[PDB]
Amino acid sequence: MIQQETRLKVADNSGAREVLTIKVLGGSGRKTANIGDVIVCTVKNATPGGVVKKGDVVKAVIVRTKSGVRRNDGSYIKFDENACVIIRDDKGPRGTRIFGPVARELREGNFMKIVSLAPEVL
Amino acid sequence: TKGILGRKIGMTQVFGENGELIPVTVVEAKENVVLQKKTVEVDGYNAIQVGFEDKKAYKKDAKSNKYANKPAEGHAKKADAAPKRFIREFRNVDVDAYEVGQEVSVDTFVAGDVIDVTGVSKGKGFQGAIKRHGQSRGPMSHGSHFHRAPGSVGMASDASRVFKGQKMPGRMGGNTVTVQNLEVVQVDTENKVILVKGNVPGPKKGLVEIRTSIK
Amino acid sequence: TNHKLIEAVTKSQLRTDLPSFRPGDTLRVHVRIIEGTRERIQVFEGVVIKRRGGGVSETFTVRKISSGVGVERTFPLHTPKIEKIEVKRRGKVRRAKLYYLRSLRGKAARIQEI
Amino acid sequence: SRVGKKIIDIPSDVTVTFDGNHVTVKGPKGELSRTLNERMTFKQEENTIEVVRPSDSKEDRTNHGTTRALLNNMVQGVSQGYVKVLELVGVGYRAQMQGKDLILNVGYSHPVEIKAEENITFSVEKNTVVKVEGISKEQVGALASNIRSVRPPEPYKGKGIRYQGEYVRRKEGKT
RNA sequence: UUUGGCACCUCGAUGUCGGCUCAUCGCAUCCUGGGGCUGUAGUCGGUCCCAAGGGUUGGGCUGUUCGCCCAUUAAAGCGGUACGCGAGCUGGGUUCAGAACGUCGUGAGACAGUUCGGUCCCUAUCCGUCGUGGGCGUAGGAAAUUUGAGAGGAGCUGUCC
RNA sequence: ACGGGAUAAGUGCUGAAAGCAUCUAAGCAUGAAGCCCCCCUCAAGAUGAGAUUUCCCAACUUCGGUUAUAAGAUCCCUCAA
Repeated sequence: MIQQETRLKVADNSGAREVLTIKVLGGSGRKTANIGDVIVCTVKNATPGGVVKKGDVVKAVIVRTKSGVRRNDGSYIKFDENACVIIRDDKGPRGTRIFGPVARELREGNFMKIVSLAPEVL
Repeated sequence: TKGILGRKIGMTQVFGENGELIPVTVVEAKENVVLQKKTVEVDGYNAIQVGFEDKKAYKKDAKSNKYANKPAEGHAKKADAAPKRFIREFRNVDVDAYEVGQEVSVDTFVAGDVIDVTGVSKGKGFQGAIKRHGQSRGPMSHGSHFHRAPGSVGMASDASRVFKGQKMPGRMGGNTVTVQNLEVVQVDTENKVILVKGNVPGPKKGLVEIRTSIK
Repeated sequence: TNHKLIEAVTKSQLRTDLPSFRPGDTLRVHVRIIEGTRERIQVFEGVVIKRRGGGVSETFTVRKISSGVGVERTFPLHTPKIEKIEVKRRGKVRRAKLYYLRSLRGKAARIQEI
Repeated sequence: SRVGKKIIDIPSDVTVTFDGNHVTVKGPKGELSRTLNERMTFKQEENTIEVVRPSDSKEDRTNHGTTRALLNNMVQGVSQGYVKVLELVGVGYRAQMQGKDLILNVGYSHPVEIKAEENITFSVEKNTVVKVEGISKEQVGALASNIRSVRPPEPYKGKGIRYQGEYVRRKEGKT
């Protein structure tokens, strides 16, 4: 279950360290979201140095929720935390040394870029 | 066109093509026989009458209803048949196609078709209104006394009354549903069930009346 | 039947070649990732959490740390989309399910042999 | 509301017979029936006629002119041909002829197609001299006056369905 | 649908602004929809008309009415109904008795100039609405299936190809 | 979801007044999450009480009235979709 007013981690090297959410865009009245989606958020802890610094508005994309998913396979993928990653109105991220695992359900997301940028993908 | 009756037994899942998981429902239609053949000028509307399941026959001290009665048999014997237990009609379908005394088979349909199921809700009892209707409740703290019940009931003293069409509480019950545009999956003919994509109204061993959809 | 009627059907779609075990084990799983290009296989390796009642419903789950990152996979036990499976190893467990290991990492997440 | 200089309505070799309230265009080219009116009693002595004007009421004298000009349209079109000449242009989006039909690569989702008409001669001389030969003004004058509106000449470029006596204008092309 | 004026009903009581939950009607329409039209090539901006069928966020900051802001959204409407609804909820607020400050008052005390705090009763008789049965009748009697007079419900969107 | 219509807004089209002409005072079409049909549910207490099929039929006997009676019901009882 993901909602706004929720603390999300990053897994890139842009200059952020932790964020939380303002919104879950989409449609009028849209509440919640999971992996494969675009959000806005703001940084309550920034990495010293880096581009993106604390107290700043940002967009981002979902990865590897603990509300993992189930596919047309009839089968399931879960994690033990969540994380986000920050973008540049282009499906192009700022930090470019992505850590940790990521899903496969974002090729459709057209972050194939990011997937090639990624470690192991699932 | 191509209606049929049965009862529902269970839900399952299937790896269809593409390794694709599909939840499904099993439907034991059986001994589905014609028991009359209505008409447009005889009985006012060109249509048919159908029975599903045979049962025990005429007997004595019929303290229950596994058996039949005199006119039950007297209707069952117009055509050559047995004591049914569930009987309905169909106006959608062609009838001159059909022939009284038939036992229309599960193989009439094929996997990969469109269907508008009809059955009944289960029914639950006497229910508050956030259950019976999609009403979101009121507080449970900050010193409240308005937890599940509703609030307003209508307008002010102007219109000193309470309109009909309210969504007050009441009896949550089995009742008619016409599901639409569903999928046929595999047409057994040995045990003679069908499998259908997803769920349907009603509890187990209930009843279903299916037919070809259109749109 | 009135009662065996389901399995009477669905043993058809069922699969048979698969081995037997009990969770608490160390496993490898060759799986037919069908991307837009090909039907490329890969192997997952993991540790079996659980699996529940029979039929198509027989269905199971494993755990694996990616990058210090606990990840889980949870699969139908009779899908076609497995290539193959290996019991890489086993372990002396006492549950039937293994949720007290969804938290722990490392020698914390230590496992016995057979 | 000024129409009454011509109220003659003389027939031709085409015969204006009756079918009750109906009235039939017959003769060399005819067999098209249509009701003139109820009070407007029409009559042909040998080969001349004119709509009787009984009482010249508001309705009656308007119906005089209806029946007069409409039978004139009949003896014009079913006898000779209600023939109306026009041209065509469609530019960039591939508006292409198909003989008795057309296609546009409007290039939507799907390029979209066009067709011809029935009982009216769409006589194409060179694919931009199209004669529309029919029988009357109310319907086929409506055809001739609606084919211009089917795809009319849009001003700031000038592509669309034009008469022989039509033109293209422009617009203050300011987004 | 403003501020008012008149003092008819109600002071042997018609007892509370807000907000909550529910609604429900309009249109002088915010979105969608259509058309036309411009200092509109379409968009644009804008315009006129048709349009009410439906729909019309979530937070922060003021009891405050209120507005201002942060993000969205197709929009984030205007109104009416005892300023819609308290014998359905809270009462934040105001009004109660305490207390404090500032001002005025010889003073008792007042102001409002503020502030802290400060008790919201009811076994539903009738109508009415949600459902549930009983009774009786339908020129013969019983079982089952039925036509439907009509009544109600339903219709929002945006996106990729 | 529509699909139709009739329609609007409207939009293209001949006539006599008011001696030309022209997008409802007759056309044509049109077209709106408007209407109507489109679909779904309830519906013969619909005091009019519909319709079909089946079954019954008092021996007595104005077949009234009777014991009865049959088609049939329920009383009672074991249960729950």
